[PDB]
Amino acid sequence: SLTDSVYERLLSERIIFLGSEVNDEIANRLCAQILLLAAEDASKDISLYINSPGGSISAGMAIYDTMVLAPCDIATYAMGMAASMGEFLLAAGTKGKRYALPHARILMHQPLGGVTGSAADIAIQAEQFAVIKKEMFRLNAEFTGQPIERIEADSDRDRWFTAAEALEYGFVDHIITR
Amino acid sequence: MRSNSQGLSLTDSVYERLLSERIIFLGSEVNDEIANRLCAQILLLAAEDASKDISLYINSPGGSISAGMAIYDTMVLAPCDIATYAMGMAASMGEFLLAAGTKGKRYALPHARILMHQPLGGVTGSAADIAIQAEQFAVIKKEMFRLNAEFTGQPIERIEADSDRDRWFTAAEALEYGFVDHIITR
Amino acid sequence: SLTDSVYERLLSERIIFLGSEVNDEIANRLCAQILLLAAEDASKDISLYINSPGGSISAGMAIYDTMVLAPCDIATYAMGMAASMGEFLLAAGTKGKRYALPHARILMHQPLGGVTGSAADIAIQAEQFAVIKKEMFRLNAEFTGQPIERIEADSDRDRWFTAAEALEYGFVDHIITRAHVNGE
Amino acid sequence: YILPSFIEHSSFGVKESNPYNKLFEERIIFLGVQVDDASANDIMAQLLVLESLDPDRDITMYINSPGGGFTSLMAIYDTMQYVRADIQTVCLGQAASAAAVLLAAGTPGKRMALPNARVLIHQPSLSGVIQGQFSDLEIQAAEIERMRTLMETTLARHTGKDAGVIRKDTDRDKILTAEEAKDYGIIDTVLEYRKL
Amino acid sequence: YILPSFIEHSSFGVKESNPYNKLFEERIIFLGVQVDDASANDIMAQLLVLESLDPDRDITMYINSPGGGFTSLMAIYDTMQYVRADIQTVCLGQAASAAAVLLAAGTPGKRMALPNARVLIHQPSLSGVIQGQFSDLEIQAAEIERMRTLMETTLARHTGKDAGVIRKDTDRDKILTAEEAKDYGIIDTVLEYRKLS
Amino acid sequence: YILPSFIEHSSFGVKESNPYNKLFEERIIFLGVQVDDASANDIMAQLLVLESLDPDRDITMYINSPGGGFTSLMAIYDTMQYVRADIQTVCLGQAASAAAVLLAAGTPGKRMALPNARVLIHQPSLSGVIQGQFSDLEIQAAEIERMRTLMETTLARHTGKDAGVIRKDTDRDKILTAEEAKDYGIIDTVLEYRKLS
Amino acid sequence: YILPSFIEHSSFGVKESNPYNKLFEERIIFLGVQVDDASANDIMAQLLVLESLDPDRDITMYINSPGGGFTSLMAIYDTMQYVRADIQTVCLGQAASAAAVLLAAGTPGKRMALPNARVLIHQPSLSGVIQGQFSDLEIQAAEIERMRTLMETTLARHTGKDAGVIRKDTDRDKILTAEEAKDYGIIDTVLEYRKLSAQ
Amino acid sequence: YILPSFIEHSSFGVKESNPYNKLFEERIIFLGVQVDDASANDIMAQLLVLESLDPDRDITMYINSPGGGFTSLMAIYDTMQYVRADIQTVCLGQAASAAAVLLAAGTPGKRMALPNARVLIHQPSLSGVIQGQFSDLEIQAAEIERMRTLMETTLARHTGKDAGVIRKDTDRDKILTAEEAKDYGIIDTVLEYRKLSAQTA
Amino acid sequence: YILPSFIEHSSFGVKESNPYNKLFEERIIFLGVQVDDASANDIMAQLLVLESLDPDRDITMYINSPGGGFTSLMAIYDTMQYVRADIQTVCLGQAASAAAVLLAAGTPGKRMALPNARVLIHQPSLSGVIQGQFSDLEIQAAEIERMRTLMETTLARHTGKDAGVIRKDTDRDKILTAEEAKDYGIIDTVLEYRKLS
Amino acid sequence: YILPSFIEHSSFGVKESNPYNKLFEERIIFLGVQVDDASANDIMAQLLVLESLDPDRDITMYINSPGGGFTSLMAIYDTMQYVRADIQTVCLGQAASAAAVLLAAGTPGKRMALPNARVLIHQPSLSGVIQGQFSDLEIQAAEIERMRTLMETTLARHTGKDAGVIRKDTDRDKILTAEEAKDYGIIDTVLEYRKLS
Repeated sequence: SLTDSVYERLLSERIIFLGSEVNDEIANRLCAQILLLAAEDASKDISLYINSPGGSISAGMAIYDTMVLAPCDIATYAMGMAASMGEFLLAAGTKGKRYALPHARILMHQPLGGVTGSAADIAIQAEQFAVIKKEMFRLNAEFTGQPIERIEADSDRDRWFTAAEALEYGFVDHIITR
Repeated sequence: MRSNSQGLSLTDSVYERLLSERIIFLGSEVNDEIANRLCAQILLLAAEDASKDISLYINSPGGSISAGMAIYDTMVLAPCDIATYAMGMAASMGEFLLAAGTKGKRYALPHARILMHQPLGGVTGSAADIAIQAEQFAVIKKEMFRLNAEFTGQPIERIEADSDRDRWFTAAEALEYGFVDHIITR
Repeated sequence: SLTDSVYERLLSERIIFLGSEVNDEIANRLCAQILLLAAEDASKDISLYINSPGGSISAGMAIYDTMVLAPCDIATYAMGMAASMGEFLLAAGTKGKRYALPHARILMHQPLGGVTGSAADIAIQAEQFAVIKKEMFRLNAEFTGQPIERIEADSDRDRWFTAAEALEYGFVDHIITRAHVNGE
Repeated sequence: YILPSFIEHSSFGVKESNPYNKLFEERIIFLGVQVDDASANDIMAQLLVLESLDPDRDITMYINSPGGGFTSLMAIYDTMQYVRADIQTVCLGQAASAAAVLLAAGTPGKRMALPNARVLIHQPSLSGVIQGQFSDLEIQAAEIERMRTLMETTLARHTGKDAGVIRKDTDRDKILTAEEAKDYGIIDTVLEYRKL
Repeated sequence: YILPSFIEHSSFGVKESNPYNKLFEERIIFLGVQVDDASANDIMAQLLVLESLDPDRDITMYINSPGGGFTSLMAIYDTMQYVRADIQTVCLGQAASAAAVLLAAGTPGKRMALPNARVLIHQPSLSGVIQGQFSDLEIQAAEIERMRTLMETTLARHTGKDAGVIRKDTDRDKILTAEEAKDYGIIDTVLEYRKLS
Repeated sequence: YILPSFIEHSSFGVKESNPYNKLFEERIIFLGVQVDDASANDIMAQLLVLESLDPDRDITMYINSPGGGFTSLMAIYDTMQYVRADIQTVCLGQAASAAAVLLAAGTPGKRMALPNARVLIHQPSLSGVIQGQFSDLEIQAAEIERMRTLMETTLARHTGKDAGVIRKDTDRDKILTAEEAKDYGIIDTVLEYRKLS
Repeated sequence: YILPSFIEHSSFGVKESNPYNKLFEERIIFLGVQVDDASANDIMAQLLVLESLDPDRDITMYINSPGGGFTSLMAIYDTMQYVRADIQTVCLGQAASAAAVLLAAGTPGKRMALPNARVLIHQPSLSGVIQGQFSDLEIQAAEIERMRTLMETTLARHTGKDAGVIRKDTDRDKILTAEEAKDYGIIDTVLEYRKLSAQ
Repeated sequence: YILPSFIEHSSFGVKESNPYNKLFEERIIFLGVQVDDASANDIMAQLLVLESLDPDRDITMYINSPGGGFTSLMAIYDTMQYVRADIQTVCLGQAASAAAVLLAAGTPGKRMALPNARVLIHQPSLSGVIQGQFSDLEIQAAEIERMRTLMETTLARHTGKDAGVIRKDTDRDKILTAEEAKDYGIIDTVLEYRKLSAQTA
Repeated sequence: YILPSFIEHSSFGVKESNPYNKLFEERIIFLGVQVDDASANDIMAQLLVLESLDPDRDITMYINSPGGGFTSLMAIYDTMQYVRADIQTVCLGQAASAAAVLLAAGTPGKRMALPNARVLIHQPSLSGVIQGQFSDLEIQAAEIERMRTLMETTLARHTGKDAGVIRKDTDRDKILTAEEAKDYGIIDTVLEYRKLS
Repeated sequence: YILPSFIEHSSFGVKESNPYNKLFEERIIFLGVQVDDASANDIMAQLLVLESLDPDRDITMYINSPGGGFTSLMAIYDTMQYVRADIQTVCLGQAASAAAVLLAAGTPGKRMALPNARVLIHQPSLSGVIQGQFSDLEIQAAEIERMRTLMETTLARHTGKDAGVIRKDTDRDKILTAEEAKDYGIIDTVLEYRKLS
């Protein structure tokens, strides 16, 4: 397929894309690609272009863990839009190798979700929310160097960053130029 | 034009390159369809090389019990060892299969989440029919617990208690509960 | 395709799968595969893995006849679930070469169906039901060694078997075990 | 959608009514929909009430029905037969399926049709597939055969025909002009027009 | 959606009514929907009731109907013919399919239309596929040929035309102006406007 | 649905009613739909009201019902048994599922059917799958077994049959002619036709 | 929904009514929906009844209709012309398609509109595809041409215009202010406001 | 659909009514649908009106309800408790979920059921997923726990049971026969049949 | 869904009414839905009837409308202006689109709003795509420019503003508090609360 | 569905009513649905009518509403404040969103709740995406901010709280028990049960 063929030619250049809603399906393909690339060449960098409005946290943590556990460095490039898990993953890039294209936009906000059943069931879901929320913040604080209190505050509602603002907040290390 | 199917589609091609590395994935709801493909892959791999390990990455919210037992039995009956890796999420049959990995070779990635809970199902027909469905529930429930207890080393009483509703584990907690042997990191 | 490629590699190992609802479509592919394999090598066994909740009787009899008429033996493996036609086909395996994986479940029950039309039409459908029911039982009795009266009784409603119970009832000849493999 | 009402003068007082009510006041029941359970009850209730209001006077049943549930048929039938009063059946247009039997089930001498009326007879159908275990389906089929032979039995009783013959004739759909229906013994007379 | 009601003075008392009811009080039946079974019954009931209320006085039938079930047609037709009273038919706008036959079926001398009325005649249709065994379908087809020839027969009876000619003319849809309908024998007179100017 | 109303003369005054109301005025309750919760309430309300209006006189229940909710069955049943007045049950047509039990639950000596009536008995069904945790399902199933054995218990009480036998006979759908139903003990008498000829 | 009713005092007694009824009591028929067959009947019935209740007195027709079936148009039109009484037409807002013709079809001298009324004229349309054999379609098309030329004929009769001219002008949709509609001969007068804060 | 009406003789005049109205005339409120907000209002209005028409006479509540909104439950409950008059609760068939609490919330001594009645108790459910930011969901969950503990509190108050015990017993669905419900303290008496024929016993 | 009715004592007799009717008895018309054609007719009929019942007394129009068809607007507007009686307009909550013009179109001196009322003005919209040949679309577009300039013209007339200015201000949606609406010349006074404290 | 009516004895005569009407006869308005525009009009009409029927006597508003349109809120609010009579507000179960503000907007000293009542406050939402050009959306957003600050302003006025504090507290959904609501200044008193035992 043409599209695939292009992505493939790129894949052999150690360039992978995260271009949509992060589902299990998309996550798993990504984790596979990293596993694959790391096995081909443990020394050379992997470049991860991100243009994603975010998605499943669980699915995103698969990618994150996979990134972290990879032998090689993982460079992250924010292009167009890096939101929610998109931002997270971007910010999880190996430190010093996190890039933003100049008109990219970063979006940070607290997790979304749902609440379903009996009151007992809901109690449990809620307990998990607390855990997850705590953890996601802890990480974003770690990535960015901001204090967890600020991450929490800022994440409360949609928090938008221009590339410049993102650089100073600590999501990203560099902005690319020309 | 050039460079089509050495492995037909891109996604598939990647999964294929990995399959020849003795790495298989369980990445979705466990249906019959998904189960059968997995059992096939294990059969295939075991036939290629009975000595070498198979690595089974799991990121699944669970699914059909019956279908999951197909995989389990296939795993157990394989000549080679089967290493299990929990990445992102291992829930329900996902957790089960994870915990069924060859002992010592069950891994969790550090921000993976494990979910243990009692089986779900449905109850359909005439009262006679339902009586029978119910009898089966008892049997299955009992058995699924027995196994999880075996896998984890927990007593069946605790497995039953904890399974009553959604029971969530972090990688750390999962390690101490006995679902998993190791946490990767570096 | 990936999935296909795997099933193909396995097909050349004389290993075929019945993994879903038995329709005409699935039945025909299976019958074709057996035909194909029997033509390639009439002496060597065919292994038929079954994980199926059952399905069309008519479609299942195509497979059955095809199995029976094959020159080579046909080994059957119950994995996960063998229900309705699934169980039937499992139990139709060449005698001595019917296997169950240990946590497989077997389900035996009487045929399902439907009735419609004019009273004359329905009379006829019903006559067929009698014939089919009789025949299906006769066969299950033959396969299992149970008397037809028992097959009938037990089949009245959903009748569930564990691998062990299935072995004793006569659906299956052996149960498989451990990494270094077994039987019963 | 519109059915007018009107008013009746008298010395006793002044009353509003419909056509259907005025008809009912004259001991005329109108059978004009599909014989679904709901409407069958409505018919029985009307029959039973008329009998109660005056047991000696005739009840007349106007029929123009495209057909209906065998289940409800026998109820209406029993009720017709059961009540004290004579039942006069009149086919205005069409008396199909169930409605045909009913037409036929009127008290002898009092079964009629308008000249271009049309009677249709057919064995009990069952559109909609009934799904199920064979066991349940054999029971079903048994029930339908009973229902079939009962329809034939009761038609035979009222037409003076042999039940076996009815079965042969109704195997397939059977359509009767008013004249033909008379010959067949479903109605007694064919109404002549009374214009001046 | 809106149809006003009104009130009639008198020394005896004071009564509420509609247009349709007032019309009915004047022995006028309004035939204006599609001739489905339900509405046909309603028409017959009205006819039968009017006859009962006063058998000697004329019943008038106002027609403006885009057409309807052949099944119900013959019922209404029989009823019209059957009742004691004369039937006066008046086409106000359109009398199509079934409604055309009914218009024609009024008592002779008393069939009318307004000048720009429009009569349409056509053989019995059957939209909706009827599925079935050939045997059942041949029976069906037989029935529909009967129904066809009966429509033609009864039109012939009332127009004074030969049935074979009707068949030829109705093979395909046939549209008649009021004048043309008069020539054809479907109506007796074309109503002249009665405005005081 | 055309259900006529009418008027009753008297010296006290002049009243409008339906058939169903007139029936109700004669202490007859009509049970003719599917026994859904709504209609069951309506039945109980009617029973309870009739008892209140006159506790000594009989209440008659006309039955022609294709069946209904086990949940609502026991309520109606308890109410029937509970009220001061005797209950006379009459199967016109069909008494199925729940409606069969009710028919049977009339006061002894007063349970009847028309000759071609048809009684159908069957264990409590549940179409619609109920989804859930096993724990919730075992509870459900328990409840359904209770409900089943209670249906059998109460039928046994009123037919004079052993409960175990009822269970054997209702395992599968069981259809009774009026005569057969009498033998079975569900009704006391089969109504003979009372036509004056 | 919210259409209030009210009560009228008198020495003879006390009566309930609506606006629409009160209007009808004054021999005013309200033509305000789409001219579908159902509503057309309702209009004819009203016309026919009013004539019957009092043949000498005028009937007035209030028009605010976005348009309607040509089939029903001619019926209403015939009925209007046919009844004994004079017909006074009043366009309150809009008189479109069919409704325009009717407005025009009032008795001469008695056709009116409010100042910001809006009359729209257009040849007979047919949305919805009619499927069929060519034979059946040629018959259809013939019928539509008849219907077209009849609409033009009758407008011509009432506006004083030549039918050919009407055809040209209505080829495409044609929109008329109240003033323009008067010039065109569709109405006779344009109603002036009668507010009591006049002089 | 077919709910007959009828007429009552008297010297004062002649009145038309239903069963439901006649029931209401006897200060009987019928609680028979799902306890949705609309119907709850209808119940409160009835209670409030009955109290107003005659504050000293008892109000009877007939219950046959498959269950309902916890939100509306407390409103009805408060209103029941609040009005001057005693409330007599009667379970005719089924009293489930909310309806069970209400049944239990009648004035002591006056809570009843017919013999084959069926009481079902269960913690507050929430079918329908509520979507949202975690923040909004934690608030939601908090609210549901409040609602849960308040249901238990009030059942405890009226059954004489400890709230912790109620919580245990309702963790999962709990079904009570009339007899069992009496033991549980949800009703005071089980109605005996009053048929004039069974009265040789 | 629930709108109570009530009864009024008097020595002459005893009458049932609603709020809306009682309001109407006081010559108050309630304009509260979307100004669709149906409702607009209902408004005109009310106006015309009130004028007829008593031409000298004021008519009051209560406005709380989220907006409506330009087509119907002018009709109501013409009718308002046309009738003999003075029109008093009162914005209770919201007067949007069309409703805003009407509010403004009351007789001068008698246009009011409650303090938190909200007036919204905007040029004529057209959601729904109108498909067609370019010829038909140019005619359409012409019509809609006429309709636009007419809305502006008539607002100008009643606010004392220049039409060109109105056009500028309404190019985009324009929202006015009650105070702002007074300044703009849409209402004359802002109602003060009259609570006895 | 099943809402009984009943009859009231008296020497003057005999009248039929509902609960809702009887409630209305006692100057009680029931606010129990979602505050959509339609129902808001119904409320205002009732308020305005009650004031008219007797301006000196109190009007009482029973509240059990799961919430509603900010648009309609201010109208009802203005009307409440505007009419001559005192308004007594009573929360029976829930007073959410809009309904909470209204509850709070009763005349001081006369705002109440039943003990287990539940008040919920939240800033104005907007489910449903509003599509548009940025220009139109900025205007929209502006309007929503106005609406938000107005809600806060008016709550502040009636609770005695600072507006800025209200804004902090309502940022997210805020739920109050009856007691808590009293402390917050939304109601004055919490109704004690008046059972004679």
